[PDB]
Amino acid sequence: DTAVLVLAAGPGTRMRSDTPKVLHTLAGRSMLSHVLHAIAKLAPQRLIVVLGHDHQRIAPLVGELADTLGRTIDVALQDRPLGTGHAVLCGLSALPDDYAGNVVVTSGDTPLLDADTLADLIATHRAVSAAVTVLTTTLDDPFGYGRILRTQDHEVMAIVEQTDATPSQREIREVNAGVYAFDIAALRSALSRLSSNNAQQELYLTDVIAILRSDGQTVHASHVDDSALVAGVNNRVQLAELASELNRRVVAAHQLAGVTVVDPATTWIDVDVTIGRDTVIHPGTQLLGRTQIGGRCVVGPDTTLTDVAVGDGASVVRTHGSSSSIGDGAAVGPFTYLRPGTALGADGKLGAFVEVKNSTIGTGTKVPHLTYVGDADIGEYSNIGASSVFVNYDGTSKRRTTVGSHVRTGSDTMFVAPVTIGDGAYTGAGTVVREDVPPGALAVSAGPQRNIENWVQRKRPGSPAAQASKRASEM
Amino acid sequence: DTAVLVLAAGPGTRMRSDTPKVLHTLAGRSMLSHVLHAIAKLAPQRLIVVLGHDHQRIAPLVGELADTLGRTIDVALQDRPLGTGHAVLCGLSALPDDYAGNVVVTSGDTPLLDADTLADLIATHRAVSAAVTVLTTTLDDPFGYGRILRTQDHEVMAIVEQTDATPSQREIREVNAGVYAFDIAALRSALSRLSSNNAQQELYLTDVIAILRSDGQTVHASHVDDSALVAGVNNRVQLAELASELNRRVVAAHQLAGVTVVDPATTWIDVDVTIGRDTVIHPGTQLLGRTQIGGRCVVGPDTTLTDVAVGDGASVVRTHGSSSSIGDGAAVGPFTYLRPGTALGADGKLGAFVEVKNSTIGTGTKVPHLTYVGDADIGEYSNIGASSVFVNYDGTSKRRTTVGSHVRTGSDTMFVAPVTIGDGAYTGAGTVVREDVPPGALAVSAGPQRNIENWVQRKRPGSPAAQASKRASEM
Amino acid sequence: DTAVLVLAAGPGTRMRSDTPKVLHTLAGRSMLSHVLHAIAKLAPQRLIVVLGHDHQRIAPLVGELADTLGRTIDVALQDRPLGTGHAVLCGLSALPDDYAGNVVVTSGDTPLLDADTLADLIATHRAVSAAVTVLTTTLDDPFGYGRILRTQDHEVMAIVEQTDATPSQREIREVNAGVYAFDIAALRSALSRLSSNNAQQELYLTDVIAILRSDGQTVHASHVDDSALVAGVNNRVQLAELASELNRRVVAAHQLAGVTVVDPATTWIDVDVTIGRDTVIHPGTQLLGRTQIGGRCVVGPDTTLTDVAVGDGASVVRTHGSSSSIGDGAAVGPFTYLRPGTALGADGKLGAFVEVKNSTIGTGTKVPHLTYVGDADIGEYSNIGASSVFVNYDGTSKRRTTVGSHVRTGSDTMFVAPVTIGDGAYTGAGTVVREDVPPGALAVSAGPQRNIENWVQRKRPGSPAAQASKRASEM
Ligand SMILES: CC(=O)N[C@H]1[C@@H](OP(=O)(O)OP(=O)(O)OC[C@H]2O[C@@H](n3ccc(=O)[nH]c3=O)[C@H](O)[C@@H]2O)O[C@H](CO)[C@@H](O)[C@@H]1O
Ligand SMILES: CC(=O)N[C@H]1[C@@H](OP(=O)(O)OP(=O)(O)OC[C@H]2O[C@@H](n3ccc(=O)[nH]c3=O)[C@H](O)[C@@H]2O)O[C@H](CO)[C@@H](O)[C@@H]1O
Ligand SMILES: CC(=O)N[C@H]1[C@@H](OP(=O)(O)OP(=O)(O)OC[C@H]2O[C@@H](n3ccc(=O)[nH]c3=O)[C@H](O)[C@@H]2O)O[C@H](CO)[C@@H](O)[C@@H]1O
Ligand SMILES: [Co+2]
Ligand SMILES: [Co+2]
Ligand SMILES: [Co+2]
Ligand SMILES: [Co+2]
Ligand SMILES: [Mg+2]
Ligand SMILES: [Mg+2]
Ligand SMILES: [Mg+2]
Ligand SMILES: [Mg+2]
Repeated sequence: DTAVLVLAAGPGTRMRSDTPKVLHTLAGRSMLSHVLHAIAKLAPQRLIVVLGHDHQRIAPLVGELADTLGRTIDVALQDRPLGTGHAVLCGLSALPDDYAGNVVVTSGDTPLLDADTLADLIATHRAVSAAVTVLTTTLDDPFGYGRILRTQDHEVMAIVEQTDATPSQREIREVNAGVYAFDIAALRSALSRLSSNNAQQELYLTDVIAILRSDGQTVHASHVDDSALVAGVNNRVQLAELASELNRRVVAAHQLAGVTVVDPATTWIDVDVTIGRDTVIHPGTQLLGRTQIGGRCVVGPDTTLTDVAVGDGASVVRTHGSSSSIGDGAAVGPFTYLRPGTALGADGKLGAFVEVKNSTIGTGTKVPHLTYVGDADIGEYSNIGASSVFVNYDGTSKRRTTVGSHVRTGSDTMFVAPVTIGDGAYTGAGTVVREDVPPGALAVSAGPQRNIENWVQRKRPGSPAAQASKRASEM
Repeated sequence: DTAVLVLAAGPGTRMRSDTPKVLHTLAGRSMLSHVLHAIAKLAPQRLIVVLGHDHQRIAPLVGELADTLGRTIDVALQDRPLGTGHAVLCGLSALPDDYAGNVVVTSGDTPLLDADTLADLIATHRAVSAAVTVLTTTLDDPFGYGRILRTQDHEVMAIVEQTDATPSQREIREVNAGVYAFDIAALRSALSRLSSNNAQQELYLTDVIAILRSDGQTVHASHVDDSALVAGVNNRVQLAELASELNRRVVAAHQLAGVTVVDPATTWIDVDVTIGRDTVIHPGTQLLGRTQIGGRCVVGPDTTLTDVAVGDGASVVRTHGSSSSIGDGAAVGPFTYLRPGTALGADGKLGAFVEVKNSTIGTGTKVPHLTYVGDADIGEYSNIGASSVFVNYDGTSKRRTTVGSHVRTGSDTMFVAPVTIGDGAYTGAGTVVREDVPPGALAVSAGPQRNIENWVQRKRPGSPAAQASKRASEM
Repeated sequence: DTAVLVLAAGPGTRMRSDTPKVLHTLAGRSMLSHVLHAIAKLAPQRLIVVLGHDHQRIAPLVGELADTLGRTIDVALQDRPLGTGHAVLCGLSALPDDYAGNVVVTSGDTPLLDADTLADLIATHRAVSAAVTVLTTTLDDPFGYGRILRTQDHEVMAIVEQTDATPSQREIREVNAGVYAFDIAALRSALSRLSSNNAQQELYLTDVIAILRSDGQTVHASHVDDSALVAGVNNRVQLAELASELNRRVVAAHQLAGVTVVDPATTWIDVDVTIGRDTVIHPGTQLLGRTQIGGRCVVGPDTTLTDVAVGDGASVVRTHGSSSSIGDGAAVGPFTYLRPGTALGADGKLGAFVEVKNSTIGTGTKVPHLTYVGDADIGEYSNIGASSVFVNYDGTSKRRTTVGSHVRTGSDTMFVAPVTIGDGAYTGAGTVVREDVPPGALAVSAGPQRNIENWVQRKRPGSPAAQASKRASEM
C-alpha cells in the first residue's frame, strides 16, 4: 500500500516566469502532467499534489488530469514555501492520522521520471526494509543538486545542498534525485525534528537522511544509471536541455518502429504523435499535439503541424497547419497554411501560397496556387485556378460558398459568398462571381482586351521600352 | 590480385522497412552505392555483390552502378539468409574453383568505409602473411557489434556476437568492423567447418577467426582509430547517426575550401554538391543531388535545392527549388518555389510568393511578387507586375506564351496561353490578355472606376466605417 | 599602466577568403570588433592594432570602432607578415621609446576573449612579478596550437608550434592561448634575439618564452579553465565551432533571464539583441543585428529578423523581416516578408503571403492574405481584402498612396499610386482604383457577371466536366 506526494508548491523563481514553474511544457505536456501520468501508471492507493500560492491556477489542471487518468488526486495546500520538508508535512496532512502505507515523495520538476523507476524504488525499499530509500545518480555537472555524503564503507550518511556544501563537497558528482520512499512513522518522526538553520533558512526534506541515520534507522541509496530519468528542472536552461533529451528518445522510438527521421536534432515530436511505417520526416519539422501521420508519407522540411491527421502516402512539405485533416495520397505545400477546420480529401492538392480555413475540399480537387479558401465546401475532382479568393467576409459579415464536382474555375476568380457553383461549371479568368452558376455554365465578367498601338512611344518616350518597340519595328 | 565480396543479402528486419536496407540513403546515395563507389576506387580484379530475396529490386541498381563506375560487378545469389558465413560461401561461388587472389569481405551496411581503409587492410594482410586480417575499432557504445576476444598477450582469439556474449564480454569495447581480408584456401577451409549452434542459429562469418586460430593459422587484427569509417547500420537510429557524421565531414570539407557555413548542424550537403569560394550558407539549408553553387553567393536560411545550378554572386533565400538554373547575380526569395525546367538569367529576380515551372526568364527580368509563371518564355529586362498568372491550362489543355524584352506588365494581369507580348509592350493593371500584343502597344481590359457616394451610410448604417465617414465629413 | 597590442596583420590564408580574416563575423560582430570591445572595457592607457596588407580595408573599421567605444586606437603597420614576434615589434613602434607600462599582446582571431580574463592576466602578472605571463588552457583537440613544454617540477620552459613539435610533443594537450602580459624591457630584449630558423621560417612570438627562461627571468603560465574564452580561429571550421559556442552562451543568458528558447541549437541570437520576459522562441529562428523583442511574445518557428523592433504580446511566426517595427499585440505570419521601413501598429495583422515595404500601417489594421503593400500609409482599424496590390511603380516611376481609417477594401483591388482612399470607404472585389475615393464612398470597376448556359457541353464535349453537368441535370 503506497501514497505518492508530488511537491509542486515552491515559488519557481529561477524560471523568471509569470507562468507557474510546473506548468512549463516539453513535448506537448506540462512538467506536472508528465509527473502525474507517470505516477498514475504505477497506480498507488493515494496520490496527493502539494500546491502553494497560485494553487487556484494549478488545482483545476490537476482535477482535469484526475478525470483523464480515471482516479482521484488530492490537493494539499502549503501556504508559504518553507521548504521541501515542510511541503511533505503539508502533503501528509491529506492522509489519515493512522495511515500505514509507504510514502513516496517526488518533485513536480522531475518530468522524465517514469513508472518503472518508481516501481523499482518501491520494490527496493520493501526488500531492504529501509526507513528511507533515496534515488541517486551520478552527473558530470552536479551544480544545484544535493550531494550524496558516504562514510568510508560507502554508507549513506547525509545529503548536503549546493548552497550548504563546501567547495570540496561540491566536487561530489553523486547527487540526490529528490525521489524517495519512506516508512511513514519514521518520516513523521524525522520531519518533527527539522530545523531551518542552513544557508536557505528552509526546512529541507534532505535533512531527514542524516536524522534517520542518527536514530540508527536503515538508510538505502538506489543509484539510477540513466540520469535523465531523474534530472531536475529549476530554470529554462535545464528545461530546454531535458526537452531536447526527451525529444531524442521520442524520435528514436519512431525510428526503431520504422520511421525515417533524417535529422533527429531538428525534428520535434510531441509524446502523443503517431507516425506510420516508412514515413520520411525531413529536417526542421515539428509534429505537435495529437498529430497522426500515416504510412509512406513525406513530411517536411520546415513543416509545423499541430493536431493534424494525415493519411497514408501523403506529402506535406513546408506547411504550417493546425486542427486539419489531409487525405491519403494528397499533396500539400511547399508554403501552404492550413487553419483549423480544413479537410482535404484523398489525392487532393493544396499548393504554394495557398491558405485554407474552415473548408472541406473533396477527393482529387486541386487548389494549386496563390489562393485563399475560407468557409467553403468544394466537391470532387475540381480545379481552382491560380490567384483566386473565396470572399467570406463583406466588411461586417461572413458567409458559405459551395462549389460542385468536376468544376474548373479560371485564374483570378473572386467567389463573393454565399454562391453556389454547379457541377462541371467553368469560370473565365478574371471573373467576379456574385451569383449562382448552373451546372455546366461558363460564368464571366472581365471586359474585352483592347490593344492601344504605339502607346509606349507616346507616353514613355525615350524609355528602354520605347527604344525596344522601335528596335523590334525595324529588324 | 584481390576479389571483394559485398554481403547485401540479409533481410534487414531491424530497419522495419519495405525498402531493402542497402537501398536506404544518406547524403544523396544509397548505402550500397557508397560501398560500391569506395570499392571501385580501390579497383580490385573482381567485385561480387551477394544478394538475397528481392534481388530483383537491387540487381538492376548494381548494373547501373557498374556502368557508371566503368567495371563489371557480379551478383551472387543467396537464396535464404542463413548467415554471414553462408553469404560469403555464396559469394565465392562467383569465383573460379582455382581462384588464388586474396578475398576481401565487407557488408553493404558499412557505408562510410573508404578506399584508403581497404587499401591499408590489404597492405597489412600481405605484410604479416595473415590467413585472416580483421578490421576492428573501439567504441563507447559497442551494442550489437561482435566483440574482439584477446588472450593475455593480446593475441586475437575469437569474435563473439552481441547475442552470444556474456554480460561480462558485452563490456568489451573493441569491436569487429566486419571488414576482412583472407587467404582464400584458408577461408574455404574454415567456412566448411562452420556450424549454426549459436544464439541466432546462423552460420556466422565471425566464427572463422576462432576456427583459423585452431589451426594455428595467422590471425591479425588491424585497429581503425577513426571508428566512423567502419560503423555499421542495422536500424534507422544508426542510419541517421552516421548520416549526421558524414554530413559534418562534407560540410567541413567545404569550410576548409572556402565556404562559410554558419550552422553545420542544420546545413545538409549531398556528396556530389559543389560550392564556390566565399559563398555563405545560412541555417536550415539542404543542398541535394547535383546542386552546384558558384562563388560569393548567399544561400538560405531555410532553402532546399535539388539539382539546381546557381551562378556566382546570386542570392537564393527561403527558396524551395529543383532541376532549375539561377544565373550570376540573380536574386531568388524569400518564399519562392522553383519547379523543374526553371531557368532564370543573370541579374534576374524571382521574389516572394512567386512560383515558376518550365519557364525561361531572360537576363535582368524581374518577377517580384505573388505570381505564377508556367510554361512561358520571357525576354530580357522585363518586369512582370505583382499578382499575375501565366495561365497555361484551359481546363483540359496546356499551352506556351512568349513575352519580349523591356516589357512592363501591370499588376493582376492574366496571360491566357498561348499569347505573344511584343518587345517594350505594357499591360494595364487588371488586364486579361487573351490575344497578341504588338511591340510598344498598351493592352487593357479593366473597366473604369466609378465612385458611389455615401454608399457606406446607406448600406452599412451605424457600422464603424459609417461613423468614420460621418466623422471625416464634419472636422 | 598598460598598453594592449592586437595582432591582426597575418595573411589569414587558411580562411580561403577574399575577406580579411579578422573581418569574418559571429553573433553580429567581426572577430576584430569582438576583440576591441573586450579590450575597450578593460580600458588600457594605450590600444594598438597591428595591420598588414589590406590595412586600407581594415583601418577605417578600426577608427569607426574607436569613435563607438569613445577612445583612441592606434594602428601600427607590418609591411610583410614575418611572424607574430615581428608583428609585436611593429606594434611597439607605436609606443614612446621610453614606455614603461606593461605590454599585453593578443591576436585578432581569439574573439571570445573577455575583459575579466585580461584583467586576471594583468593582475597575475603584477602579483608574481613576471617578465612574461602566458595564458594557457587544456584541450581534447590541441591541433594547430603551440604546445606548453614544462620541466619535471612543472616549470614552463618553452612553447613549441604545431609545425615544429615532435609526434610525441604533439600529444601535449596544454596549449598556448597566444595572450600574454610582458615587462616591456624584457620583451624588447627577447624580440631582438628571435631568429626564424624553424619550420615556418617565421619570427615566432612564442620563442620569447624560452629566451626569457634562458636569461633566468620569471616566466609564469596562467591556466584558463574555460577554454572557449581563449580558443583561436584559423579556418572556417573553427570559426563556426566558436560561433556555435558563443551562441549557446547568448541563448543561455536569455533563458536565465526569463526567455523560453525551445531549441537553443537552432535559435541564433546576435549579441546586441534584447528579448523580454516570458517570450517564447520556436525552433529555426535567427534574431540578428539590433532586433528587440518585448515581453510575452511568440517568435518563430522559422523566423529571421534583422534590426526589427517587436512590442509586447506580439506573434511573429515564419516571418522574414528587416528594419521594421511590429506593435504591441500585433500578429505577423506565417509566411510574411517585411522589407525595410515597415511599421505595423499595435494589434495590427500582416498574414500569409503578404509582403510590406516602406509602409506605415495603423493600429488594429489587418492585411490578412496574398497582398503586397509598397510605399503606402494606411490608417487605423482598416481591412485590406485578400490578393490586393499597392502599385507604387508605373514602369518608370514610384509614388505614395494613403488609405484612411475604418476602410474595408475588397479582394483583388489594385491601388494605382498615388491615390487617396477616405475614411470608412469601401472598394468592390476586383476593383482597379486609379482615382481618389471619398470618405464613405464605394469604389467599383468590375463588370457584371454573365452566365453562359451549357457552354461546357458545347465547348468541352465528353470532358469529365460535361459528363458531370449532364449527370447533375438528370438526378
Ligand atoms: C532541500 C531539497 O529538497 N533539495 C533537493 C531539491 O533541490 P531543488 O533546489 O531543485 O528544490 P526545488 O526548489 O526545485 O524544490 C523541489 C520541489 O519541491 C517543491 N517545493 C519546494 C519548496 C517548498 O517550500 N514547497 C514545495 O512544494 C518545488 O515546487 C519543487 O517541485 O531537488 C533536487 C533534485 O531535483 C535535489 O538534488 C535536492 O537535494
Ligand atoms: C555474424 C556476423 O557477421 N556479425 C557481424 C555483423 O553483425 P550484424 O548484426 O550487423 O550483421 P548483419 O545482419 O547486418 O549482416 C552483415 C551483412 O551481411 C549481409 N547478410 C547477412 C546475413 C545473411 O544471411 N546474408 C547476408 O548477405 C547483410 O545484408 C549485411 O550487409 O556486422 C557487424 C559490423 O557491422 C560485426 O560487428 C558483427 O561481428
Ligand atoms: C608563433 C605563434 O605566435 N603561435 C601562436 C598563434 O598560432 P596561429 O597559428 O593561430 O597564429 P596566427 O597565424 O593565427 O597569428 C596570430 C595572430 O597574429 C597575427 N599575425 C600573424 C603573423 C604576422 O606576421 N603578423 C601578424 O600580425 C594574425 O593576424 C593573428 O591574429 O596563436 C595560437 C593561439 O590561437 C597559439 O597556440 C600559437 O602558439
Ligand atoms: Co528543483
Ligand atoms: Co549490420
Ligand atoms: Co483581378
Ligand atoms: Co590564429
Ligand atoms: Mg529556492
Ligand atoms: Mg539478423
Ligand atoms: Mg488578382
Ligand atoms: Mg600561417
